[PDB]
Parts: sequence; C-alpha cells; structure tokens
Amino acid sequence: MDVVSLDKPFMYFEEIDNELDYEPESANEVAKKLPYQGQLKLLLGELFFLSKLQRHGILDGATVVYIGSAPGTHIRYLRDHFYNLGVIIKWMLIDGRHHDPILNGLRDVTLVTRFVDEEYLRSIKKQLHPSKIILISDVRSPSTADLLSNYALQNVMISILNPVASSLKWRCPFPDQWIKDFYIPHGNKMLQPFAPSYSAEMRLLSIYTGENMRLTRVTKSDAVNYEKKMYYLNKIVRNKVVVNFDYPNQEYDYFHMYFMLRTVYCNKTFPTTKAKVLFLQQSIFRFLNIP
Amino acid sequence: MDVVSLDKPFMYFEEIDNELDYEPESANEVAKKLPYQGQLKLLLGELFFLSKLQRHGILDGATVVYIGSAPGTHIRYLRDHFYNLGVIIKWMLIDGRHHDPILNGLRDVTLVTRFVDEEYLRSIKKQLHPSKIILISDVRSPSTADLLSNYALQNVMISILNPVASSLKWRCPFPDQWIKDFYIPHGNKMLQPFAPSYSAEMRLLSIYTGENMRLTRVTKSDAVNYEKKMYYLNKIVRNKVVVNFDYPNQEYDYFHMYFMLRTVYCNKTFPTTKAKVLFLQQSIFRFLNIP
Ligand SMILES: Nc1ncnc2c1ncn2[C@@H]1O[C@H](CSCC[C@H](N)C(=O)O)[C@@H](O)[C@H]1O
Ligand SMILES: Nc1ncnc2c1ncn2[C@@H]1O[C@H](CSCC[C@H](N)C(=O)O)[C@@H](O)[C@H]1O
Ligand SMILES: C[n+]1c(N)cc[nH]c1=O
Ligand SMILES: C[n+]1c(N)cc[nH]c1=O
Repeated sequence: MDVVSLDKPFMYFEEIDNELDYEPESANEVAKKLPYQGQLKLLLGELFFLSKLQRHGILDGATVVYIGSAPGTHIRYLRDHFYNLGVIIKWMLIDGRHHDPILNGLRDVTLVTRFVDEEYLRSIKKQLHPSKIILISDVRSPSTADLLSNYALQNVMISILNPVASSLKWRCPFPDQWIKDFYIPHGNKMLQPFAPSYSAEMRLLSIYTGENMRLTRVTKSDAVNYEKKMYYLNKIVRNKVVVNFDYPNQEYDYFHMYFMLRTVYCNKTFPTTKAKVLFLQQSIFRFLNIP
Repeated sequence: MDVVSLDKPFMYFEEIDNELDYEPESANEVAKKLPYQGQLKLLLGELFFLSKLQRHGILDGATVVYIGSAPGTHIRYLRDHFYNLGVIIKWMLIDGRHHDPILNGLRDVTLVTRFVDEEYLRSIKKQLHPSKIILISDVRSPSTADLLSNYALQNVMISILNPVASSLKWRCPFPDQWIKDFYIPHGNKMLQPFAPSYSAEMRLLSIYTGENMRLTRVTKSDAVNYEKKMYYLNKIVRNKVVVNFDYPNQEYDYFHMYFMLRTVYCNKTFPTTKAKVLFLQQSIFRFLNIP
C-alpha cells in the first residue's frame, strides 16, 4: 500500500512542492473511480468558493450567474444548502444544453437555454442591474485554440458583467501545443479533489475590490511548470493513503475533501469538525447517488 | 490681469481640486498660442517620462518603440538629449506617414513606414527579442468609436510587446457621446502643459513590475468627472499668472513646464534649478524654432 503522513493537503497550485516529467502513458490510465465523479468535483469546489464569499459577507443578496451550467445536477444541492441556511441568492443558469429537471420549479433559479456571446452578456448585465453578480464559469468547447478562445470569453464575462467575485475553469495549454502567451484574471488557483486521475485543471477564484482588474500573463515556460507540478500531484500525491488521517477513508482525495468541507457552514451544531465533515460528505454522496 | 500665488502646479489628474460645468462655447476659442505648440507639448511629456525611467534605472539599454511617431520633429531633440548624456537607447519609430528627415541617418534610430496591427506587433516583438521595450504611443484615427478602437489597440501593444514601461495617449470620451465602459492600463495620468487651450488629453504613464497587468474600468460617470475637472483646469487654472513665480514668463504653462524640466538630467552643472530650467527651455525653444 502507498502510505504517508500529511499535515494538510495541497490547497492551491503554488503549494505543490515538487514536479515530475510528464509521462504520456498516463493518459491511457483509468480517469475516474466514482460514479458522477464530475458532479462531485464541481460541487466541492463551488461549495468551497461560495462559503468563502459568505465568510466575506458578499454572498447574501447576490445573483449567481453560472455559464456552462448544464446538466448541473450538483447545482441543486448547492442551491438547497444556501437556501436552507437563510442566505438569499438568485441563480441564473445559462447553457445551450438542457439542465437536470430537478432544477425546475424554483422561483429563485432561472434556467436559460442560450450559448452566451459578448452581445448577450451585455443584455443580461443591463437586465440584472442593479444586482451584485457572482460569476461561475464552466464553459467547454480540446485544442489550445479552443482553450484560448474559452479563456478570452471568460475575461469578457468579467469585464462586461463586472462581478464581485468569480470562479473560472482553468487548465493551462500543454507546452508541446503552445500557440501564444495570454492573460487570465489574477486569483487563487484552487486545487480540485476528485478531478480526473491525470487532470491538470483547477479553478481560478477571484474577489473584485475597487474598480480595478488585475491580469497575469501565461507563457510556455509557465505551461511547462503546470504540466510537471500537476503531474507530480496526480501521479504521486493523489495516490497516497494518509494513514494519520482518522477518517473512514484515508485516500488523499478524502483528506483533501475534508479540508474543503471543514470551511462549509451548517445549521446543525457538531461536537467536532470530523462530525461536521462526515455529515456533509454523507449528505453530498447520498444526494449524488455515490455509494 | 489674472494673478495668483501657487506652491506647485497640478502634475496629475487626481490633483485637480475643483470642477466646472463644461461650456461648449469654449470649443470656438483659440486653441493654440505658440508655433509648433504640439511638438512642444509632446517633447515636454516624453522628456518627463523618460527622465523618470532613467531615475529608476530602466532606460539604459532599452529600445523605445514609438507608434504614431510621424512627423516626430521633437523626437530628434529627445534622442540627442539622451545620446549626449551617454544613455544607450535604440529608437524604433513606426507610423504610416513620413517622418521629419532630421531623423534619418542615425544608426540608433530606425524609421518604419507601417500602420501597426496586432499581427505586426507580434513580428516586431519576435524581432526585438531579447531587448527590453519602452512603449510610447501617440496614435490617432474623433468619434468615441475611433477612441475606443485606439485604446483597444494600445492595450494590445502592451500585451504583445510586454514593455517595461509605457506612455499612452489618453483622452476620455465625452459623456454625451458615451458608448460603453472600457478598460485602460493603470498608470499616472500626467497633465500636459501647452496642450490645446481646452484639451482634455493627458498621458498615461506606466511601469511594469512582475508579470502582471493591472487595468481600470472607465465609466460614463468617470467621463463626466474628466470633463468637469479638465474644464476647470483649462478655463480657470491655465489662465492664471503665477506672480510668485520668479521666472521670465509667469503664465501657468511655464510654471507647469518648470516643474517638469526640473526633473530632467543634464551634463552641465548649474548653481540653481532656475538656471537649469532656463537653459533647458531656451534649448528646447531654439530647437523647435519657437521665439
Ligand atoms: N458560450 C457558452 N455559453 C454557455 N454555455 C456554454 C458555452 N460554451 C459552452 N457551453 C457549455 O459548457 C458546458 C461544459 S460541461 C458543464 C457542466 C456543468 N457545469 C455541470 O455542473 O454539470 C456544456 O454544457 C456546454 O454547452
Ligand atoms: N496603427 C497605427 N500605427 C502607426 N501609426 C498610426 C497608427 N494609427 C494612426 N497612426 C499615426 O498616429 C499619428 C497621430 S499624430 C502623431 C504625432 C507624432 N507623435 C509627433 O511627435 O509628431 C499619425 O501620424 C498617424 O499616421
Ligand atoms: C495531462 N496532460 C495531458 N493529458 C497531456 C500533456 N501533458 C499533460 O499534463
Ligand atoms: C473639451 N470638450 C469638448 N471639446 C467637448 C465636450 N466636452 C469637452 O470637455
């Protein structure tokens, strides 16, 4: 067995303290181990992000604009969670594909069937005005060309929507497929437990203070770094059993999940963090039909 | 006569401490009082900016890429000034119009006859590599549509060229001609002595630290503010005679010029700042053929 002792998991990209030459053979390996693992991956990250905004007092009264929301099964859990906590939030879910019918019939959630373009963004901004907007983007076209285009669309979402905060899908193009340097919003590169086995994808989390917008350039050397750091995380770290992690499941991803869940707020009071987390996890897995 | 006592002039936009409702009638008033006033306006601002970079040790060894450089008569003075000071700089002047022939025959200055587009910017960047680039932009198409387009081109200059510093032409669209909010690089809004009588134009000066790029949104309310602050500056301030300004010319613009010139470095040592400034001014006016 692959056992180890860890104080805390790698929460953000910058924390990864080692790297490994990427082995293309890893692409042929089992990408997922749990049913609806993708819904779980998203639910944890979005719960983490939104709980932070709550902590900073910027969630209540906002409209969450989620672009690339379909099917969005897990979004129903998110909605119920904050709705039951007493937080007042309107949800606007936009995607050209159809949403899970469990999202229908809720006065607080609007489902829109539209692929957004710059022009459309302008009209929703005018229509949402004067509400404060929290943006969540999970759009997907892939080629580096598709990526750059998705990233360019994401930056235009922020400029036009002018959100108080945002969570954006972020996966750096692979070095051997570099095209050109580009900019992405400045934010924390949140790491994702339950991401596919060898996924280099993370979520860019940003909070907008003032009327400024900070961006950061991304170069091929950065792309080389992302590949090696993420490969080391996937191949070595995520394959560890944290034996000093007293929890029903000691695998790295549950240890990582634990740390995200411990930040989440609840109505019910627990005698320990372990009690809260086990409850949240149980609740999440049951909702998603994960054994 | 319109007399007053001033400690220092308004150096940057933020310093303007009052505002006045814009009177459209002012557009019919004499815009310029000195021959080649436009060359003088540019020469002072660019000398100010470049002396700052020298002060910060980032000028020597750079290539100044000036886009919208033609005719560029005043650029010959700038070049001679730093060339005689011992600073090693290469100049690359690009414009689709022809440059003043006084710029020819200098190994350190390259004249290019080309209207730059994003594609061209990429090729010059690849060709200038690995030199550090200082960008100066004075491109002009006008309508708010022309402006936005010029500003969008300027942001692309910075992203592609990735300069260590930049000086950009900056005039906010007029409120009654607003189209949409937009972003411009973060920088100091340098005020310009000898700008046309009622001009609302300034120069955005930026120094790039790290691999970040900070932008700032500009709204119609900001456009309303620019109009009133600049109108107050033009109508009231610039029309003042600074009687406690012991100098051959006590008009506001000479008082303002004085402060810019006092920052400029020289080979010759002077017993007073007044002596240095009078010398620099004399030298500048003689070069430009201004009585
Ligand atoms: N311009 C655009 N506007 C809206 N949705 C877009 C888009 N481009 C792509 N998409 C959507 O991006 C989605 C990627 S998969 C998204 C999964 C979803 N976040 C979940 O929770 O299940 C697809 O449904 C696709 O239709
Ligand atoms: N894309 C572009 N590339 C280069 N020059 C451009 C341009 N668009 C406009 N211009 C130039 O912008 C200039 C505006 S006037 C510039 C005056 C010059 N800075 C001086 O010192 O005299 C014109 O010469 C025009 O040809
Ligand atoms: C995950 N990954 C791939 N799938 C291909 C290249 N490099 C990489 O890190
Ligand atoms: C200078 N100016 C104009 N020329 C027109 C409108 N508002 C303004 O400040």
